[PDB]
Amino acid sequence: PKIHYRKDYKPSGFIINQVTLNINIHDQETIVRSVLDMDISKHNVGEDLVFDGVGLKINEISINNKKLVEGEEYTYDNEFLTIFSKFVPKSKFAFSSEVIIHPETNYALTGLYKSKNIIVSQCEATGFRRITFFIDRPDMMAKYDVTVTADKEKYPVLLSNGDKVNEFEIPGGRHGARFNDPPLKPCYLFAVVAGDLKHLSATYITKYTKKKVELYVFSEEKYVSKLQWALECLKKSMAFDEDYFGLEYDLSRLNLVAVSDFNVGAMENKGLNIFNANSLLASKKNSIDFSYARILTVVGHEYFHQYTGNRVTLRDWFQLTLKEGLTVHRENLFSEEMTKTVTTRLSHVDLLRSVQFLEDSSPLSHPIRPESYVSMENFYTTTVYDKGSEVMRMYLTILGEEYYKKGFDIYIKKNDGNTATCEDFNYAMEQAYKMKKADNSANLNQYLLWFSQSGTPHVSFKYNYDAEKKQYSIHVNQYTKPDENQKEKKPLFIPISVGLINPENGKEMISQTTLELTKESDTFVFNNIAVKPIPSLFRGFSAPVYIEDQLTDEERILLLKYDSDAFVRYNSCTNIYMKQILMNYNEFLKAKNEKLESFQLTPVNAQFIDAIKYLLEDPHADAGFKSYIVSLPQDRYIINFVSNLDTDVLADTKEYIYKQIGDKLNDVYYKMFKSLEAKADDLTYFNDESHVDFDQMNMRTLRNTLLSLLSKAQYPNILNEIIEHSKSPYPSNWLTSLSVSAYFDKYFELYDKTYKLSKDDELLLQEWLKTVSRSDRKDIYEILKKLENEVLKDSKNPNDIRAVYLPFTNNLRRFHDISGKGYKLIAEVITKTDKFNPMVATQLCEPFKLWNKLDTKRQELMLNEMNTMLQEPQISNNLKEYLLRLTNK
Ligand SMILES: O=C(N[C@@H](C(=O)NO)c1ccc(-c2cc(F)c(F)c(F)c2)cc1)C1CCOCC1
Ligand SMILES: [Mg+2]
Ligand SMILES: [Mg+2]
Ligand SMILES: [Mg+2]
Ligand SMILES: [Mg+2]
Ligand SMILES: [Zn+2]
Repeated sequence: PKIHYRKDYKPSGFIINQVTLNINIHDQETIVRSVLDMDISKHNVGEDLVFDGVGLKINEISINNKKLVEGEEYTYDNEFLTIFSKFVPKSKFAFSSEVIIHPETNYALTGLYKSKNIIVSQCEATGFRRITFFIDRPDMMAKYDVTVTADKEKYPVLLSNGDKVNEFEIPGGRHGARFNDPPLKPCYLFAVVAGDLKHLSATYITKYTKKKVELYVFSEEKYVSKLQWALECLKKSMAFDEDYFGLEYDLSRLNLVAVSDFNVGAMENKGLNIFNANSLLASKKNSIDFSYARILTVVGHEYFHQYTGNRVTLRDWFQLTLKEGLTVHRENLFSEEMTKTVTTRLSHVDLLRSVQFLEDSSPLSHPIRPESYVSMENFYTTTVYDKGSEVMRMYLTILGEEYYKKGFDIYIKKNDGNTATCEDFNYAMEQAYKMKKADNSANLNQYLLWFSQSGTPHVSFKYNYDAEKKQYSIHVNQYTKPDENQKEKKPLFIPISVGLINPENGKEMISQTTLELTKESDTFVFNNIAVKPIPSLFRGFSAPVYIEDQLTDEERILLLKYDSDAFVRYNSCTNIYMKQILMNYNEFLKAKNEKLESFQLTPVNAQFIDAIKYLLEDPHADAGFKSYIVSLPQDRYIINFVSNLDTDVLADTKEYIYKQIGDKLNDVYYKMFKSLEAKADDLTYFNDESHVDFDQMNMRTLRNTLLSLLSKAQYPNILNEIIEHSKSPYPSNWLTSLSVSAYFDKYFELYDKTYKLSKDDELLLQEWLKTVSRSDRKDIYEILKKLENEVLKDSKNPNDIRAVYLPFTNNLRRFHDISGKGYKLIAEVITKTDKFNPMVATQLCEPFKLWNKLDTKRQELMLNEMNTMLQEPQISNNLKEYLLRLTNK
């Protein structure tokens, strides 16, 4: 079980300068011939030449056109090809090989595989070695010359990286295309695609050099009408990188390709980006609203990689967050600017503080730059991506836009065309910091702890105001809990964006201010503060931390109503909810533990409910924001605050609080649901696939949120509204009608209707599956069994499997049934999936991540299933490594 250590990085004893490939796709096998033009590096010490090569069938191998013979000159063990040093040349040489691989049966979707009728590759992180022999690490940079041949009727469209330089006919109904890609690249950016693809195309003219760039977006013929939004998003992405960062695309063509079978969202192969269909294809008739923001962010994300990851690449895989954290940060800047809605930033924070905070307090906790790995396929985590992005975003907060842009350009100009490490980025930012501080002794050495230290900091506050002195103080403390990675945690460089709100008129009392907390604690003093303020802390969520604001609910309400910052208003609301949840949770727990015949519950703060009404009734307030304030905090956010969480008692707690608020506000909810209809469901642009209105989508989100609240409440005659909603042309609406109808006798009527609307579009059917999976149904186990037998069957499509099972696992009452039947069901699915796709099997483990946070009976039930999975003789390396770490074994 080999463990790779970050401290152990050493350059290769070899160099690969040129790769020349011939990939010949046939009915039952694919033959791959490769010539590697190689050299001996300055670091060479006469070692054996060892290539990565996994699952390859050797037809022959040769060095300088002399055939090597197995046993005497090389060994191959299905993982490593070892050529004994005595047979390795001591200057430039050519290594060649011919191997056979089998994309048709490659269900793990790594290396070269078949997705429906499309042949496609996925080489990040170490999948290139599943295609041919190589020294498969990102610092082995080479030029590529790639020829693909295939049956012309089955596979008329052939793509790889670089320029297509020849197209030719082959006897027996075949044809070939040659692609030459002269700029150096790492092998994880190699891609090839063959299929009967249809496309939309456009020409983009770059801002400064005025280069013509051809843009192509591809899919199977059936879905070619779902490609338009993606092409628009690509145009938008190019413009943003030009306008914000001054960066233009350097190649003459960019291809985007949708495939049905994909382990993740998309992949940034140079000039040839490959997408999960659910993150590239949409139409207003056949997609829910979420698809539109999804496609925007994922097209943007892969485009921004062309600089951050492709032109500046990675020295080694421990630097992953350097390209992923930075590209998520660039993706988020882009998405905020395109959507112009405050909920975009809020949604990022909501994700981080639920899913990533849970990971960071689990046995899986790691820093954004880990010290070791076993499985690279297990390294692509919300910590590396989303905490990485918040760490990349803090540089912008600290430096401000002008010096951030200066520092970023330093990074690009200094590292363009090369590999890089996290230190290279910190160094570029540090140079800008020196300039900003007018102080060449200033440094960001402490900032590096954000890369190495695991766990979420807790930042807490105390205040003091002297009315005679007009002097205000904010005392701040930071603390990170020790974990298995560091016994002693050090203080971080924490930027705290703050305002001070005058509680009498709601106005700002100071200019924009970012406190730089660099010690365990500090006191920040403000003079000439005319009245005692309410502090507005961590505006924009300015650091990835647990915020303990120590404000009263009266103070939080004032901020919720009158503060200028969307995040602090949302966080203030969040904190009011959490105080209530923790209080009611323990009142319910106590009643349970003590077997009480009667007891009391503390009601929801009535002034809080008044503030929600006030905001809801304000026509100038944002519909997206409104949808957040009527929703309780995510279960996975709440669990970070409760030990031995009894999920039944939490379910009862949430139910009580929702009922309290609905008992006061349901008539308001209904009135709004009706008044929002005209603008929310406006059909003016329903047949214009390039017109996307994020505000209007937020109005639909608000309506569908309100409808859910009124349905759960059995508001008088709401079923009438539900039935009319099922007739809406928008899938977000008519799928909503299915899940809110769970509380009525018409659920299976709506089940059949919406199935019939969904079944003939692959992606829509998957959205229907999710809607069913997440339905609040007492018979949800019987329903899941029906989906398995009637719709899912033995599909190996990850989208299908994830759609059926993951939403169900968020069902607090049912997934966590005290019998353990839900844990048993998901473990059976994990073990089944692990036989053919270990990466997705590990994704399906996600519900188990919080296992040691639950009540002791459920900890035991979850642990039993994980140990049962660990005992399967045929368990994959991925799944074994993951469960071993998760169960602290
Ligand atoms: O699709 C996503 N991430 C991919 C990415 O960063 N694209 O630029 C991504 C790509 C490949 C992998 C990956 C890693 C492996 F080790 C592996 F075997 C594999 F098949 C894919 C994981 C995530 C996320 C979801 C969509 O928005 C971007 C984040
Ligand atoms: Mg094989
Ligand atoms: Mg422009
Ligand atoms: Mg994203
Ligand atoms: Mg299918
Ligand atoms: Zn990425």
